[PDB]
Parts: sequence; C-alpha cells; structure tokens
Amino acid sequence: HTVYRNLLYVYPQRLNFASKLASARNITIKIQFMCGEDPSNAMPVIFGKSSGPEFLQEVYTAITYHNKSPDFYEEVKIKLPAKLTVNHHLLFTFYHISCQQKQGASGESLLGYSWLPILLNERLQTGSYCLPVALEKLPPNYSIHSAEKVPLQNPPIKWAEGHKGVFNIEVQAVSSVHTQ
Repeated sequence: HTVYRNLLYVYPQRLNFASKLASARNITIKIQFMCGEDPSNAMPVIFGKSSGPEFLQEVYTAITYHNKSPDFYEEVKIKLPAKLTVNHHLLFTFYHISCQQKQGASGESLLGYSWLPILLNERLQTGSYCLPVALEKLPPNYSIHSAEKVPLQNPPIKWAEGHKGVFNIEVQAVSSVHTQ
C-alpha cells in the first residue's frame, strides 16, 4: 500500500566522551520521541525493523563503527504527529558499565540524559547538534529548553564533562511517498 508521510530522521553520529576509561561501544543509548515529561509520554512512533511496519516507543543503539560495515549509518525514523508542539522532544538515555561494582558485577546502569526539543524559538530543530549529557536525572521542565542552556535548578543539574557537548546528531524532516 502506497502512503505519504512527513517523517523525522535522526542520525546518532558520534559519542565523544573524554574518559579514557570508557569507549563509545560500551555506552548504550535509548532513543524516544516524547510528547511530555512523564515516562508514559513516549510516543509509539519509531519505525521498527519488521515489515508492517511496527511502531516502537524506544530503540536502543551503541554508536560504534568497529563492528559495522564501512557503509553503515544508524537512522532513526519517526512518524511525526500531524500537529507538532513545543511539548514534543527527542529524549536520549545513556547507559554504561560502572567500574568496580559490588561483587564484581558488570551490568549496565544509568549514566544520564540528553534531549532536543523539536520546536524551539519558533523554529524546527533540524540540522547538526552537539549535545551535552545531564547526569543522574532530569529537572522538571527540562523539555522547554535546549540542553545547552537550562536555567539554574535547585537541586542543581550536574553535567558530564562540566557541560561540554559530547553527542553529535543530525536531524531532518522529510515528507515523501512510501510503498508500505
């Protein structure tokens, strides 16, 4: 069946932590398209791998190329809601393997978060972004701000690498015909 849709395409390109103790292959990233700040606000809008198509609330990825073909790129494809508002945002959750866990464990745990409002300052947020990572948790009302400039919070936000941008993505909206 032939359909026409306006889709958001998100390319998680590079993750560049300064830590010589970790590598990007060991950081997992969860990607969600949110309509609000509550955990229940993940929209079922991400194209899955299956035919159908299936729509997911989240995808997990690791930004590394050592185990990929040279032609590889990660492409997250999102069915935009017909009406996009300031409440819609990409939400990224980072997971890592903490060193020297109890009993020698080697499971993954929450590292932090980043996000990108899709509409900010009356402009669609397409193009290239280098995003910082907020550690531990997100403050209320995070999603109306760019992660690069959040008002002072109480308790205060802590950022990876003193608020340096570490996560490179590209974002574009494309409306086209799909032959589902």
